[PDB]
Amino acid sequence: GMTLAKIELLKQLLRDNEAKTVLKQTTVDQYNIIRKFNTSRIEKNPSLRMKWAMCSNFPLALTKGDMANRIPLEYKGIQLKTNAEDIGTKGQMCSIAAVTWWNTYGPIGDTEGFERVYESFFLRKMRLDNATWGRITFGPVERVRKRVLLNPLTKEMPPDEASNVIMEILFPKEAGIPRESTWIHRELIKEKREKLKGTMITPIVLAYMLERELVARRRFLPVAGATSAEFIEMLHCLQGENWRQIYHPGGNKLTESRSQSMIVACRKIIRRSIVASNPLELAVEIANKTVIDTEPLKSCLAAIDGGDVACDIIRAALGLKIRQRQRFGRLELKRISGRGFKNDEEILIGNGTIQKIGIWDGEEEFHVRCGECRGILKKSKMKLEKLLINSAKKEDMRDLIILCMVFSQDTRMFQGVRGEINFLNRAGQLLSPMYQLQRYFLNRSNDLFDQWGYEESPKASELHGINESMNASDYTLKGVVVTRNVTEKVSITKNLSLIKRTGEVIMGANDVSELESQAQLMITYDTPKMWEMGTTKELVQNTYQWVLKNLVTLKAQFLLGKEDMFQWDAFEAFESIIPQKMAGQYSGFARAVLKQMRDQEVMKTDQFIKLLPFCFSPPKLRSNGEPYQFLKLVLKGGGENFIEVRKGSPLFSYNPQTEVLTICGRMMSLKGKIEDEERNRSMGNAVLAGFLVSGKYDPDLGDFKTIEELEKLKPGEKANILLYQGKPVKVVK
Amino acid sequence: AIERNLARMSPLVSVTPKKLTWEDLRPIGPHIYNHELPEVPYNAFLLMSDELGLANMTEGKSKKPKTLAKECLEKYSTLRDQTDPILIMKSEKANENFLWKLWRDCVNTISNEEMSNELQKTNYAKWATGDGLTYQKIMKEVAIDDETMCQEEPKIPNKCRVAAWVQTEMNLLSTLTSKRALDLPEIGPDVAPVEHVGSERRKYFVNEINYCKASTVMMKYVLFHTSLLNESNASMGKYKVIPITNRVVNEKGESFDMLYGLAVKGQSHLRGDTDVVTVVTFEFSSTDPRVDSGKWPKYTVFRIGSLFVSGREKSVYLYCRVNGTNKIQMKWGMEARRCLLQSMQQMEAIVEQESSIQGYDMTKACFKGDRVNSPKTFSIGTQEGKLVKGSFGKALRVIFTKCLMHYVFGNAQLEGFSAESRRLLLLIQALKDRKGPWVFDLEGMYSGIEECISNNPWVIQSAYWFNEWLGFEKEGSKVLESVDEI
Amino acid sequence: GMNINPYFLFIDVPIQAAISTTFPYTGVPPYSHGTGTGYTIDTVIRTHEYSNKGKQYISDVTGCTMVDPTNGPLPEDNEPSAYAQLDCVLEALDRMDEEHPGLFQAASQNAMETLMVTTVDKLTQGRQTFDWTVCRNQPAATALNTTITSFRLNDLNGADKGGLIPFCQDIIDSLDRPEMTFFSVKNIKKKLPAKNRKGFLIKRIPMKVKDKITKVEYIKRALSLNTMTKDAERGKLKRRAIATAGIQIRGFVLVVENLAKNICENLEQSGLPVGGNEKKAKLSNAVAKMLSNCPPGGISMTVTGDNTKWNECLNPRIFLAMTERITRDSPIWFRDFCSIAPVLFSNKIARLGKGFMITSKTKRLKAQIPCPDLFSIPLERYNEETRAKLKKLKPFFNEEGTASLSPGMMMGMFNMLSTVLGVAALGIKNIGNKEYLWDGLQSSDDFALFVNAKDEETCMEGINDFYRTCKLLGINMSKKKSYCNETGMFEFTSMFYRDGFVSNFAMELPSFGVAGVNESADMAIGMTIIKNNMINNGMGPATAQTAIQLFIADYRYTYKCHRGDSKVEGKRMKIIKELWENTKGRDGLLVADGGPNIYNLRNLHIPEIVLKYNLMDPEYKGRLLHPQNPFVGHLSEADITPAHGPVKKMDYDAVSGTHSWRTKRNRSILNTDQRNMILEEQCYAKCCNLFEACFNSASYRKPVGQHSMLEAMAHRLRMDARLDYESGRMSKDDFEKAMAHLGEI
RNA sequence: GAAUGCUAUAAUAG
RNA sequence: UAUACCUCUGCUUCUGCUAUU
RNA sequence: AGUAGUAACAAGAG
Repeated sequence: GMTLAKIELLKQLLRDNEAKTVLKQTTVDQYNIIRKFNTSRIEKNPSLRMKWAMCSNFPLALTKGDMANRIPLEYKGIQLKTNAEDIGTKGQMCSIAAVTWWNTYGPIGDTEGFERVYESFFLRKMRLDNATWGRITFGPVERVRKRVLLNPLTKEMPPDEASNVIMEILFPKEAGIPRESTWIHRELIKEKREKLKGTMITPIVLAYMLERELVARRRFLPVAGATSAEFIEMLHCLQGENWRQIYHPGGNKLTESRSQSMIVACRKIIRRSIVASNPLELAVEIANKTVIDTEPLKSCLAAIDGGDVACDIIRAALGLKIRQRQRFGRLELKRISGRGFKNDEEILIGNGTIQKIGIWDGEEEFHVRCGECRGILKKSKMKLEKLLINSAKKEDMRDLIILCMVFSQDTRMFQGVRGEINFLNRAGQLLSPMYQLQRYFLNRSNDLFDQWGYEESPKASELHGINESMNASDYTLKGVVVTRNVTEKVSITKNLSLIKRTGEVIMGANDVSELESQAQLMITYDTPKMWEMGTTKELVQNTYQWVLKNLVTLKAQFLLGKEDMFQWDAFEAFESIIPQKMAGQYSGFARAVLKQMRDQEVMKTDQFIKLLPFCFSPPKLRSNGEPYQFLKLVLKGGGENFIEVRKGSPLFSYNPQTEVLTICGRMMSLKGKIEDEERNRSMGNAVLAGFLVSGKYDPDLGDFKTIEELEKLKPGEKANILLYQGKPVKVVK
Repeated sequence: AIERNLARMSPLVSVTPKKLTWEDLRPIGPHIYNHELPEVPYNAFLLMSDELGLANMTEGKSKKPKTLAKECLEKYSTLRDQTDPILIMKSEKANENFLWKLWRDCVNTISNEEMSNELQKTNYAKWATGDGLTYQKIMKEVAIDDETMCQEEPKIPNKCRVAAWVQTEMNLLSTLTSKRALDLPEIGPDVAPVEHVGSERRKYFVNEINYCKASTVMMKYVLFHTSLLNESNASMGKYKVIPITNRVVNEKGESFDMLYGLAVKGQSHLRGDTDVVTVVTFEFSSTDPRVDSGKWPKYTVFRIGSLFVSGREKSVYLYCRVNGTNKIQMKWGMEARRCLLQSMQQMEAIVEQESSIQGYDMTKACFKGDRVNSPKTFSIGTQEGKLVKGSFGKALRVIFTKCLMHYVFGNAQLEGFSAESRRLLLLIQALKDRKGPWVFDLEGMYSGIEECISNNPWVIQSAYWFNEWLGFEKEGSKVLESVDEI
Repeated sequence: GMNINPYFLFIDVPIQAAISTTFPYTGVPPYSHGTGTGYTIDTVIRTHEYSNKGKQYISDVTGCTMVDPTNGPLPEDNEPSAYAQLDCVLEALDRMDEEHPGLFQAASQNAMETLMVTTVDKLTQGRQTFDWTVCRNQPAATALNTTITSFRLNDLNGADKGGLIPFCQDIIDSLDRPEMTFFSVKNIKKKLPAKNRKGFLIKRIPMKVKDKITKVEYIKRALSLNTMTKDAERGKLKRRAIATAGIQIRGFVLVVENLAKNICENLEQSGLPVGGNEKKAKLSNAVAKMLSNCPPGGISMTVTGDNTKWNECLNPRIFLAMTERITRDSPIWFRDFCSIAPVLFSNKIARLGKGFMITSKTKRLKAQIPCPDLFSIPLERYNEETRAKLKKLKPFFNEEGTASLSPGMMMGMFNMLSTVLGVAALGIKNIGNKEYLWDGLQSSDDFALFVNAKDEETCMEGINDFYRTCKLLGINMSKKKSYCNETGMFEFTSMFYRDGFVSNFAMELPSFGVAGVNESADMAIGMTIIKNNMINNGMGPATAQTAIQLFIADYRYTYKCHRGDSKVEGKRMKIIKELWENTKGRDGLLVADGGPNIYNLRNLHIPEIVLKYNLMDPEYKGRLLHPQNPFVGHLSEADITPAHGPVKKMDYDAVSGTHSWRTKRNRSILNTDQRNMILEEQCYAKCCNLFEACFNSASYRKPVGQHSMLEAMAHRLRMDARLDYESGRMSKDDFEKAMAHLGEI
């Protein structure tokens, strides 16, 4: 019965006419202004002020209470506290020795439900404690800066939803309007309220602790193949720029996080296997030794029922039943008839902008599902043909309709985009348009339905239509029907295609997604040369390192047998980071320059090193025999993932002065591994295939010629070329 | 409109661009080479390479600063007892009689059997700590009527020339000793291989610095500033003698206490952070101040005896200086330990870089060298106009030493120089990278760098070293002049 | 001998790679001393120096000497110009609007919708604000309170409605009041009985008195800016002046900034408001595309740029134009709302500060001359430097000791909007369809212009044009600081690009110290900084492990809490050593209790209490985590009502224990006449605490209601009592008193 | 095979 | 003046905006 | 004196 006291203390307070008027005039809103009212300035140098203050006699202020009085004035000739009261706490000031006294000879309080209150932190420690550390590995790591979750949540909610859930637990009376969110987390509230029931910790602390494990802490971090929160929390020990440490958290790991990481692995395997002769051979080699956190990939694919084309391809490659089951966030499909042909086109959206989306051609039928609700969907290129659905939850039925309409990529659905939609984030990174459109129309459904159309309902046996309200109605949306009703052997080609017993194909290596994304869990490849499924810059650096390592042998062997040492496992891996549609031509160019050095004697060891890896892909010359010429060699990834022919590039550059080679910001020395005559020996010779230097810039010849203009010269014709800035060179064909 | 305005705008408005050539980069701060200017004087708080600590081998477990200073002087009684002022050097506005009286007061007070280290406010101690030297406040009304009361012309830092002792400090502080000072506390046991790599990597990095001269000097500054702050707040109104003390460990693993001298702390009623508290220092040294006389105009020196430096009987002097710190400098002194981090990280970067290239841990390889790789070397300095290389360990220590000097000579002059020079450093890297750089107003760029060079020993020597290094790069560039030139 | 040179590292390692070694951040940052009047007067002189050729006129509102550079004569030299042409700005804005279609209205919408929801308490979060009632700086939260209390006296109750809009309406309305009245406290002696010889005691009680000011005197105060000097400004020789603005002006700045932020977020070349990793990502992505999209057989160049006299030249009247253009399709009220903040800045007045101190070396006397009495003594008295300043100040000086400052943005709180003006310049791209093409990045005054062209000679012709363009917007590119080179390496906001943004561990080294919050908090911060630096700032595992060591040392010295087994003599150490001997589970003792450090790389993220909880002693943990310990201060029930501060949400994870204490408040206030404010503080604190006792949720979430605080408190207690009676918690005798006492309200 | 966007007392940056 | 060899004080002697959140 | 450096502290107040 604290009520009585409060009421009486109000009467005490209301005697003071200053307080009386404050309470009368100051609104409940304005509490937030007067609470923050203070006299003092903001301490700009607290590090200093603290260091200084700790040398004083009584720096700390107790709270005026009976407990404060359990501390003695002094202990064995040490002034623990003073009689003088603090301005703030209105309680006796004390020394830091007071704290130490309390902790040594103070009263022993009750710590009941402490581990329940601070469970969040104990789990954090438990995950470290019940962990297993693998091996540290030294080698280039391409870290990507992505927005990730810092701490594992018990259940994720928006701030507002979380705030109301927290209110229901701690402060039921001052909750306000009951939101539907209250009912959704009914078990969580009930659970938490029972666990925190036995406690003597301040409610404001309990509030922020629950907030810590409900509100999401999602911030940008440099990551490399580990997005899961339980990994992120240990990000400092996971890797650096030039090293990587294997780490397995404790407790549990989510099946969805297993699923999405499983996909990434399968895609990486396929993306590398494609380039090898007999891809299935290499695919199998890797997949068996591919581990996800601690669970093998083969085991993962068996256990998990889901995944994309890549998962099924590898499943077939291993010898496991392929699942035609797909996912689109909340929607789960399983194809029965049709064939998907994804193709990038410029879609114009309702608001009045153009976005590059992949559209799927052909007539297809799937078994759509959303929780308790089920159905069958028939679609075509940017049009929903027909959609049969079941009858279950009113809200679950409502979602499936929206999901299926979006999944269809209907021209109507794109035209109903009215508002602010973001396909590019604040840091100018891509957001998946189809998954963004899924989130948008899941909220604003009223606009979608109106911009779609309506028609007469079906008049069949068990077929009766539903309208906007999601009840049985005469009007229904164009291609919507509600009903009362709810394994074949495959083989895989060595070239990675799933052929049926008849002969028609279900999937191919060409059908998997090109996108490379950060795995949720840590992918390990338990094979030597695991780097092969790395990033562009990882593969690029390791290759050129392997060239330098064996430069003694590779350069010598080249001067004997021509094409004996062009086929190497490093250069195979290196091909998989080259755009396939330009790989052939690069090899045609590189080999032609390589041989040109050997034959005509005009060598260049850095240029040898630079181009040698490109000489793997079977060459592809022009129609007139002469190879393709190039200024730069563009590779998979960002605009800075390119090699230069004449100049240095962000990936590769040589400093003759220091004889230092710079590969992806790492500095290697070519001192000792360089010829004496090579110093003054110009680069002009090893820059264009079937071209050699004659003299210097001749103004009579005119300006510098492009790739084209040089390619369109008759053997014997001279020309002007610019290698890097301020270095003209006159060259013949 | 833009096009129209651009047309009618005067051509005199332009960036006036020019392509940078090595020849355009003249030496920064030409005045520092002019002999007419005075040799930049030593102006640190404590001595560094000129230091001398009286070694008192202790039980190993700690004791009171008065007690350890007493027992340390008890050991070296011949120095402690010397009561005859044999004056060598005398600072212009100093007082030989007072300073010596003060020294003796310190020695006597520290040696007595009392608990307190308070000094009575004598005629000499009052002069020494600048007693009652603050001007009295008066009303504006009275000040306005007084014609003789004026706003004083701001005192500007005087211009100085290059001094060899700065070079010599860097040279000596870098070098290895047998003595370990650092007080690095315990850590949790290793589990993760990262931690195991880190620990083994520490054994190389930490030791290399810990076993150098610069390391002790730092710890001296830290530990002194630590107690000097504690006295300043606790004993505001008391003149107090504070021993310049430090703990050292030799190869055999024995704890020696090092008494480098005694200091006295004036009244320390510090409201503001910038508010000054006068500290008069008395420091032991084997350095003969007659040698480099232009280095010690701020100091007053007394020959106080002799000691065995090895087989040689070196004479022991006593450097006496009135100094001053404020609430900030003392705090930054206690946070000087972080000099280790700036120096360690930078060199660890190299190890980690090299490690990715080779595929294994290149820590042990870079210092010593292993079966595969021979040890890493760095262009370290010069010897009669010819570049010289040095160890990874040497290169490490130079950076650590450099970082300590950033603290020790840390003011607005250094900030300004370091920032504006970084601008010019990058232009050189462009020329090195052959990324043909352009400039708009080079003189203006220089101005900002050159105006910062006044009376900072570190800035002045950095301006020298920059000019030296520039000349060598300017030579190295030549190699690239004729490349792919037919 | 062998003479070591540290610059010889740059032979073996490129500058960018080891840029860390060029930041001396183990050194002391520059601090100012005494007065900022010298530094302020300079700003005032220069600002008008760059606008002196514009339209000079007298304000018929304040009587001040207003100067207007806009639409002025174009410069004849490279000296800083503020003579920005409106048409050139509007064109640049149009170009921006074309290439970013329907962004202005999109931002104006969101900004407008934001304003509607925005409460007044939004103004209670901005350090020291100028309080016009007392003509000195106060905490933001108090500055608002003082204004609200004063507004009520003049019949202005817009603040009571809760939203920012009606409060803002009151601010612009308050300018129309003929006289403004405000409370200012005076002390009063009063006899009070006591166990004294004479049997009484005199005590000084404060009482609020209503002071008046005229229409003009209030306006000037509303337009006033308090001036200081920027302390701890790194990498700069000579000091610079800054300014804090009034609560009146801060209300309108919020919207204009919010508007500009919305625009910036959706701009390709904006460094704001993105920060850290998000920024690095954006700029890394941006550099890649602008790099690769260069014409083949051409030269891409990067001008590492910097704008000198940024705030001094940029004019409010241009910022007014910017709002009018951006709010094209917004309703008339919102167009007018946004227009106020620029208008106020265009008529702003600068307070000159503390004044100058005059001395006599012979007499050893010093005295501060206030700014009103600055021209009291002859100018022969002042030093040569100051003498000239005062002469040049004269035509802008106000006799009450202020300065008219129509041009410039002295306070500079249009970071976003000034960035937009910059981006708009980068938006031009080309002039007269020449053989170049420019596009850059912009973080306020710092910019990085890329130029793709045929030859470097042509690139220069483009940079020359970009330079000349900026001059038309009132943006002056520093010729002295800015430099140019072939693309691959540049500097932007002290982020150093060399085929990728390099690591620069030195910059944020000063964060490795003891934070100065308290023992429990600083430990977490310490280990969190180390953890975060291992990630972002590329600190290796050796340096990281040492970073722990060096921290623990600092911590053990600062909080004088060395290891219990150590023999380091001290006052706190005496009890620590007893605790060491008493305790069995010494591995469970925290470091601050003289316990051993068990932190390593792997467990930086875990609280020390939670790490050691399981290996603590039951008596020790009970003491350490006592739920009614007096060091932290809990709740409860007699009359516990101290000056409590609202408990914030901090990022560091730490447990509430005895080491989570608070320091005693600086007692300098007890000498000065500001004494009185303590009672005012404790008065509010009395109310707020009882209100918190009534509504426990008020601590967690902001309570809402335009009704009276007393009204709310009454009803809740009435309900509580009624239910407590019927339930059987409260007795009849108590319930009699309950309803009786509540009846008296 | 995507997301989920915010708000500290330190430090750094502008 | 007096109490005063007493008493009180040690960021408050004007420390801004914005981003990393 | 000294700290220091474009202006201060070298105690301030009843």
